[PDB]
Amino acid sequence: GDRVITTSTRTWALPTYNNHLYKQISSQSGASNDNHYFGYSTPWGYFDFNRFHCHFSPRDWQRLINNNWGFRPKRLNFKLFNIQVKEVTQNDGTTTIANNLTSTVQVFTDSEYQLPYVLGSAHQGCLPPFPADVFMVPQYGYLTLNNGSQ
Amino acid sequence: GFGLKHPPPQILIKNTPVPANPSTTFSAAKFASFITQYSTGQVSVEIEWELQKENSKRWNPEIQYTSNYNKSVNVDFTVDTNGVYSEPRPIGTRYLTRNL
Amino acid sequence: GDRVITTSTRTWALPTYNNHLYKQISSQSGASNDNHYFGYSTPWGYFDFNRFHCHFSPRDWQRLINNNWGFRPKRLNFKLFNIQVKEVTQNDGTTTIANNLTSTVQVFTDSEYQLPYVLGSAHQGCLPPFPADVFMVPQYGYLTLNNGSQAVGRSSFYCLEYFPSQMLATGNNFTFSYTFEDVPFHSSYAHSQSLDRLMNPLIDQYLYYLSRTNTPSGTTTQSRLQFSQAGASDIRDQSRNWLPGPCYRQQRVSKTSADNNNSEYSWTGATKYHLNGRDSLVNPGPAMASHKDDEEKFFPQSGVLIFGKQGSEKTNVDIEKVMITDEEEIRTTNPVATEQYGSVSTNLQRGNRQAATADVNTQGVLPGMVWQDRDVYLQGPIWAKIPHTDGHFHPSPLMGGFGLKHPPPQILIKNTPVPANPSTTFSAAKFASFITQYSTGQVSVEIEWELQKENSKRWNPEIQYTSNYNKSVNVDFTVDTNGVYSEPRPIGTRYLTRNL
Amino acid sequence: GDRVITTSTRTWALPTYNNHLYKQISSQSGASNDNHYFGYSTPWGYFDFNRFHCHFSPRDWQRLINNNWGFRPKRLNFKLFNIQVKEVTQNDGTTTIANNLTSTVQVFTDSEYQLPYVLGSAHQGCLPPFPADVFMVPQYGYLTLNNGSQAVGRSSFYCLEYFPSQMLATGNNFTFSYTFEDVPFHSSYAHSQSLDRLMNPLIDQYLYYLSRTNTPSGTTTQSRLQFSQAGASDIRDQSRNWLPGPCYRQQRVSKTSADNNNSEYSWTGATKYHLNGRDSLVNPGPAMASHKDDEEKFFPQSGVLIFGKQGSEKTNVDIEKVMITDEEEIRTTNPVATEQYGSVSTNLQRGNRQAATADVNTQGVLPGMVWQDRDVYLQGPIWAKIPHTDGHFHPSPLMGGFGLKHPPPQILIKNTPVPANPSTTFSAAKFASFITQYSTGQVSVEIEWELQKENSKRWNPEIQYTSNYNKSVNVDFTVDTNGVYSEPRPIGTRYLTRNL
Repeated sequence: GDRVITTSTRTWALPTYNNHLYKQISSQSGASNDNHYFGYSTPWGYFDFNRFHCHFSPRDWQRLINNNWGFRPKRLNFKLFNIQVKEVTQNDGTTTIANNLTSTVQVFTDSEYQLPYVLGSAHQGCLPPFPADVFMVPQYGYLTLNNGSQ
Repeated sequence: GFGLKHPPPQILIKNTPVPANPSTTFSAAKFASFITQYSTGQVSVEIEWELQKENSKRWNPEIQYTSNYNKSVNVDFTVDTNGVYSEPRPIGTRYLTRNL
Repeated sequence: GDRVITTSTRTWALPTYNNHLYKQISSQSGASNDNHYFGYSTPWGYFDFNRFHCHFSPRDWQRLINNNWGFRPKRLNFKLFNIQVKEVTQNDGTTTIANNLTSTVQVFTDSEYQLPYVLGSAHQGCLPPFPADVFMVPQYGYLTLNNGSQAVGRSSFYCLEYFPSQMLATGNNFTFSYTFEDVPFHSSYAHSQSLDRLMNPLIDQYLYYLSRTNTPSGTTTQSRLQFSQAGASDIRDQSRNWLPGPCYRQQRVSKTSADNNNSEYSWTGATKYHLNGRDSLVNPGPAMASHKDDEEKFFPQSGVLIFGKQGSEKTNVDIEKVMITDEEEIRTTNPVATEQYGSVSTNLQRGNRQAATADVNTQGVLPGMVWQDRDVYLQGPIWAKIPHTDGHFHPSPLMGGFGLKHPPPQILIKNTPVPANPSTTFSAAKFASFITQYSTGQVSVEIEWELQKENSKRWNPEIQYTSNYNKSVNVDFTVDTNGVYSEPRPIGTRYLTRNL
Repeated sequence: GDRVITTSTRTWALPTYNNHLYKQISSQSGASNDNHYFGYSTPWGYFDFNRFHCHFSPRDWQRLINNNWGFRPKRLNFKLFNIQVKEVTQNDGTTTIANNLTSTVQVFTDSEYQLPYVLGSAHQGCLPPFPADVFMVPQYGYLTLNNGSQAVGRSSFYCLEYFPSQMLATGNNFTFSYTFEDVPFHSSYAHSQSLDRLMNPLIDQYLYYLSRTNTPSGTTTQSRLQFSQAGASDIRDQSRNWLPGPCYRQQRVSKTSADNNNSEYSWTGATKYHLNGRDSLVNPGPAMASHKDDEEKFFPQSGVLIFGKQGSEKTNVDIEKVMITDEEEIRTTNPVATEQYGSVSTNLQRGNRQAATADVNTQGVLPGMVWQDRDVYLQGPIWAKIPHTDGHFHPSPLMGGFGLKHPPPQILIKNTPVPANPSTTFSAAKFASFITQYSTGQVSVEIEWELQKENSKRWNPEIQYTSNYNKSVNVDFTVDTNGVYSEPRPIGTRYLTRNL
């Protein structure tokens, strides 16, 4: 009554990123002095749910706008299900997807924010608006100080 | 949105690299080959919102947000006939009126 | 949270009615045999709060429409304050109002309904829309059986003074809490899907309607009878479980003056039920759908209760000064008022004679038949008294609102007559003179509504009721610069959507 | 003893529907204004068990018809077994089915009926009659309001994925026990005596119908009005308490191709209700009696739900390949569909003008009126959802079965989409590729029926339902030598006799 709880459940696919190896990435050095970035690309993917339309169906959003003067997000609960690791063996043109029970995926949560946060910048890759869709996890990377490309 | 000193920690996920057919003899260099693979499925996230209830004693009927009566080929926010969900317009968060 | 309580407080003025004496009142005997009334006029006034806009501010009404699917009025609490009796002494042109503490006004409440109820007929004199106004109590009267102007034999007149009543002086007040016994939740939801389409396209039924009665052979049509199976290709022939609601057909009339015929059909063409030898127009109708989809101009001659924009004389008024309601939300489960309910086979096939079919203009109830009741507008009455009879069907009244076997008793109020300067010598005749006086002030009524909360899991943003962005000289529902409150348009009670 | 429990277990296969993505689906805009649908197609499948022949083996059905007068479905228990998800990898022409333990299918149950119900419309895809068969789950879709092909404003689409649903992997199973809230016992009995004869011959009534209006005098007919007393001599004029059930008249059509007219009246001549500006055939009808006694050839164009013999194409099929039901058991309390309900006096007598009478083609309900509902055939649906509306009359649906305010929630099942080989670099667009897969096996549903035991003290041996002595190439209800189960004829639910 006083509080609304919005549960959303989406299917995701995490590809292998950067061939399992870090890379620094830089400007092409044709860019103007105003745009240069030295930061690194990372094999890790992350989940960005910070959109509204992720959580609220347009109805529940409508229902949320005009019936009350304000809202704040008290509590967050988050979990993954049914992780399954497909291993593709590509010979000739045959994709030949195959599943294996042994291989594992490893998930890390920040707790204390050691890493650069890299959200709220409104990057794509958020959980898609409409729940029937399945989304590709987004790449993770970050930038640091730079003088030109260096 | 909401400025947060402590924001929800972004979780980072990576599928564990599985090497592919190591050479019989030993080699010190790291593996340049791997089993190409990906993992998938089922993120579930829910957030518990507070709501400050509206009590507005104005006599005048207040503005709301509503879809139009007019018929159309595709309803706003309705998935198109090809299966592509669509959002026609952004929805501002404030349609209510409160005396300053 | 689950229930909303609306308190309204209005100031009233009760004049002296009929010089403190009953009168019968009749037709002028120039009227047609169809309109005659024998009933009585009564010194008593009564309070009619049965309007919606009495209780709900347009906001709270808006807030009530589109946040929930239904509401019913559980509990009623009612009381008067600050009764004060002014006694006017009129000499020359001077009005010379004067107040007196002694004189009393006497209030009577029905409890058991001995008297004719005389509400829910949507008479004027209800508590005004806008609380700043002060309203004149309305007169009380009632009608009985009549043959022409004369009263036949069964006409009873019930003389309200005889009933026990508690008198009220200045500094007295009285409450009575009345509880609505029950009623189904009014339906605040329009349906998302019409009866004719209840069924998914992708799975065709297992039944066979007749598709082709004939087949070509030698260029002459053979009589071979064929069947086919209902599916998404042809939905019209698909079998369905249910039938649309009843239909009592009315006459269409277009808001555009060019389309309507030029003649007076107003009485003749209109639909009417003919009772006790005197025909009566059916104004409210039988809860029919107002207009066929994609029209919004044609409306049934009767059947749409028509509220006037204020400042409109009662004698004759052009289309622009009255606001006409729309039933379009009902097009799903109920036939269009004007459109015929359907077609029915008159005769039987034979080698000699071709089949024929006659339209059914008016259809009663059949089993397995559903209908959605008329909406309750902000200006429409909230209840009506179910007349006490040995039998009735689906008591929800036509005008709108909640049928009640026991409705809130209309309280009747009369200021006590005070005789003026009796002659010194005795006289047997009753007094022909009185102190001219009236009493006034402070009715407070509040009703406790149930609300059936809306949970609609549709993904699509639902229709609401909202005022327009556009600037205007005067805001809708805003009091005009001369101090005259105004309501631009009626507010239907169902803007929400609920799957049938 | 008092109650029978029917357990059925069938194997199912759920294909991937609509490539895991919603689509709206519309008419092709060549269709007539009467048939248009805007509704949506959905990736979810659902289970429709509402048929009778799903639950009852023809024997247990036979055993159920003629040993007792009525039955209602108290309790429902429903569960799935042995869900296994096959993932097909198609290269060259090789199908190369392969199984995986990880992938899951997700099942949703309504509980509260948020979604459009979309059952009881007698769609195909029900659990097949004969348990050895394995059936393809049926697609799920629904329709909403439409103006032509376009969606108007109130059309809602409800996106089933959003609802909380429990996912199922291989080695999981789920039950939900659902209890039918209530319903009157279905009437399994035909009546032993028709309404028109309720009365013993030997004792003539004390009332007087008019016998002769005229009398001979001078060879000219005198106007002297006479009376006579109803008795066994003339039963037609005898007064009776009750009236036959409602009548909505339909068109007769004869199974003999020579009698029927040669022309296409199929759409035009047939009876139809005309709603929201688009007319709709009334296929099922208003539970009318099928054919006048001693006919058994004429049958109403609509009004008799017609099951097809299997192996019949849906596009067009000749009379022989469909089995047509008979309502003849209802001739007692309900008028013949084709026969007009009666006659009604149009005008009034006068010395100048003779009396006249016009037939009433369609009669609504009147007080003191009884009607017997349509029987439930072995192939007919057991329930239908009473549409939620402010009012309805005698909810027993036309198609057949039990009207339920709360019907068993249709469960919706969809196999979880598994994306296929995501591109290495990131892309914001949703996946256009998937692993093609389907899940399968083992639905088990059982429903607990009440039975109203038959005690009929009649001395005469009562009619039962029985197979014929005569030898045949294939026994009725026996699987054919090619492995194709077959049902020869529909089985009416009432062969028992009970005095009215």
